[PDB]
Amino acid sequence: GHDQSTDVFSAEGRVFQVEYAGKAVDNSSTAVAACCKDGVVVAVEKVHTSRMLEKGSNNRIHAVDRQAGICICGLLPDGRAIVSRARQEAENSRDIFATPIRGSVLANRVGEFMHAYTTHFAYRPFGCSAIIASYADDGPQLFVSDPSGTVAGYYGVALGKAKTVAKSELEKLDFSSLTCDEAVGKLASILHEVHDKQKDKLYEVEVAWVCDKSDRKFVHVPADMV
Amino acid sequence: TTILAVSYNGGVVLAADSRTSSGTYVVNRASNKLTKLTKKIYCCRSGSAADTQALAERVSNYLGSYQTDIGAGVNVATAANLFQKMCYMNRWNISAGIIVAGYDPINGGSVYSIPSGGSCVKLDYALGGSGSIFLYSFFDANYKPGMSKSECVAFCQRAVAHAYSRDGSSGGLIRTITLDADEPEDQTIPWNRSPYCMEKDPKYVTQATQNQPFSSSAKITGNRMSST
Repeated sequence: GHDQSTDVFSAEGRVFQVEYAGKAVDNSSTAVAACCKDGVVVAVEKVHTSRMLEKGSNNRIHAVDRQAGICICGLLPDGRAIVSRARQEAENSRDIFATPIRGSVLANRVGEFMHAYTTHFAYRPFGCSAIIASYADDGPQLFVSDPSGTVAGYYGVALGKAKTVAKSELEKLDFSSLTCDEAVGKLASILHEVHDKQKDKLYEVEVAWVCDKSDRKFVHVPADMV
Repeated sequence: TTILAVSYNGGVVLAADSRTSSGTYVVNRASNKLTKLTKKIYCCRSGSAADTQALAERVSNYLGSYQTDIGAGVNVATAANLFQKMCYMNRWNISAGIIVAGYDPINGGSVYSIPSGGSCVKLDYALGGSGSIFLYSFFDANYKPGMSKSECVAFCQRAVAHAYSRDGSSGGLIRTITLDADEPEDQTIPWNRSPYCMEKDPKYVTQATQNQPFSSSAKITGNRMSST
């Protein structure tokens, strides 16, 4: 009975319903992201169940503002809830403060929102990690908010089922030197290596960036660079 | 309306803009608010055109009678005094700022302000009209007395231009007349040779930055001028 509600600590001060939501994210399709000096690139492997989807279906990458986006990893519907909240924060920043939301701020807001659903018996934690990619006045930034609401900045990041491998491949990259052009290639390449073929037979790799070439607008990358 | 008058050594300049407005529409964009009372004595009229035209016509009439009767020139004080009387007798029923200014040989050039209550005050210069509120600082700051005729004309033109560049109720031409021992010189500066306007001041050429384009930064660039 220690593990049925997120309002409860176990005897070791764990919150199991959060660890469990965590597992939802780890059993999900893989995402990676890299924060360069010219921008952020985020890529994610969409696993279809049907051969008959439209290309575009179940986008896991959403813009949240002109300069920021969120790639979701885990339960896509839960993520669209976060994406909606991120968008409300971004709008608020523009409407009240007349400034684009800084990325650290956006990720904090996202984290606070996710964390809130780990405190109260009536809601459950979200089953998704959000990767936030911003390029506002704070510069290129890449955060991840996990279901606990813990938020961390990264140079590069990998989530989902192939996360342990994808991290090994992301460690081979030189983040000080790497550019958004190169990264679209590398990050996509990485998701092709770590994809398991005999399990998940149907897959595209969705990529998005926000960078100096995109006029610091967060956008899917044209499907010529992939 | 912007009317003003200024003394110089030996005479006066009167100046005015030319606009008569029914609130926010201009019914007359070439009114003459410098109204002759005698040869060398003029008023500038502000307030109700009707009222001020009626008084000026009345005073000019009285003063012509009076000049024919005493067989000599009229003093500006007499003209101001009459104007004051009439303005004060009718103070409740008229809207009327007057300036009476002119030249007479005994007292040189004089200027009298007769504002709405019917006070009459003898000054070095006088301002009247809705536009005058804009010139007080301009005079305080930029008017030095002892100017020549020609300097004084140019200064009054500038002063009117400044006023009517900010008063919505003044505008159009700038009419001036000088009044001294010599013949009256009237002048009319058309708006397009106005010695000042905001539409040609270089410090009002850059547009305020109100319509910023949607950006990823707080850095302000400019107005969005094109859709692309």
